[PDB]
Amino acid sequence: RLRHENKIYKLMCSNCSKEFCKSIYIKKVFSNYMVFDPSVWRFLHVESKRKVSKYLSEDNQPLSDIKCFHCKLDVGRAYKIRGTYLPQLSVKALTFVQESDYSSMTKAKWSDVEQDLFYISEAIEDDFRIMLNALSDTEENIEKKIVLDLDSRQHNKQLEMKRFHI
Amino acid sequence: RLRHENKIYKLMCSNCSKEFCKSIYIKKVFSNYMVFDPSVWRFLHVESKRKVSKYLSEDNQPLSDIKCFHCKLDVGRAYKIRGTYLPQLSVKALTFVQESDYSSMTKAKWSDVEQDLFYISEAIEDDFRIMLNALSDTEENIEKKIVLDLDSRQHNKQLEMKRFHI
RNA sequence: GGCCGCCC
RNA sequence: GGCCGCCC
Ligand SMILES: [Zn+2]
Ligand SMILES: [Zn+2]
Repeated sequence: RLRHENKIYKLMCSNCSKEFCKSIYIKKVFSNYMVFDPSVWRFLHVESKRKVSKYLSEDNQPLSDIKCFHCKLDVGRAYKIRGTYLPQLSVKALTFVQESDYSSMTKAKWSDVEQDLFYISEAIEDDFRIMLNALSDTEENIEKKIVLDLDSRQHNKQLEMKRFHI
Repeated sequence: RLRHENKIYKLMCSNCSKEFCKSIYIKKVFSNYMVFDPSVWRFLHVESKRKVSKYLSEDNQPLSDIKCFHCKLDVGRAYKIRGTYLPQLSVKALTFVQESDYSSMTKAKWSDVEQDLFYISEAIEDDFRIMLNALSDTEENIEKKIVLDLDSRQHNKQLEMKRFHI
């Protein structure tokens, strides 16, 4: 019965307060909450874990580690979904700030964000389209694509070599 | 029916391969797996999150972040249990290495470690005693105690000020 | 922050 | 790596 006003929030690093993106760029992909703002990568450091995920999916590859570019806090993980690299920001690494309300809060779960702060809808085709080529516009961002491509390649090889048993 | 041989393992940083401690120093405290080797702190970087845990316990305080001192990977969290500061290492940040077997493995859960690698028993009084003054022997370690004491102080104040409502 | 269970 | 539930 208690509905929020679905305001716009800034999503900030809870360690150094740098802003990653606005709330309206969060979209879900089957319970995975991802950022579909192509500018977000500028604010993220991408680094290989040098270990393939134990969850081996073709559609939904958990790949490189993502850190705040400023302070290097671990803020989530990059995925490859439907051929597209996407940042998944951890809700516990964020602070949500609303300017007009003069309010700032943390939340323990993304479902708490949806309940208390702002609505989050399912990502659709245009969201994947706008993110597909987001990493080819800055030298820093091109180096990040190299990491992701390498992790994705090893992920695919691990899945192929396990399927060799079957 | 399939029993392991309960060998000694080195617990190493999965990012940089620095050794934190031996397996025989892991002990559990009510499903929390902690390190009771007083030398381990030398290998850990302690940093305030500057945010009190949402789990407010008198007996079991989750406190400062712990990182590998060498490579700064997030490897767990420090707790205060029974008046004692203890490192809790994340099982997913470790690689387990057994020299005589010539073997090295990751595990996804501490219960998998117990099932496949080595037994882990409940911590007892002498374990807390040996850890009580582990942070007063190096300049680096004394600075770590300052962080922990500050986080514990704010934790206690947060719990006291919430209990003010009741 | 942790444990275990289920699911992706 | 994530989701949700329970527990510490
Ligand atoms: Zn930051
Ligand atoms: Zn390390």
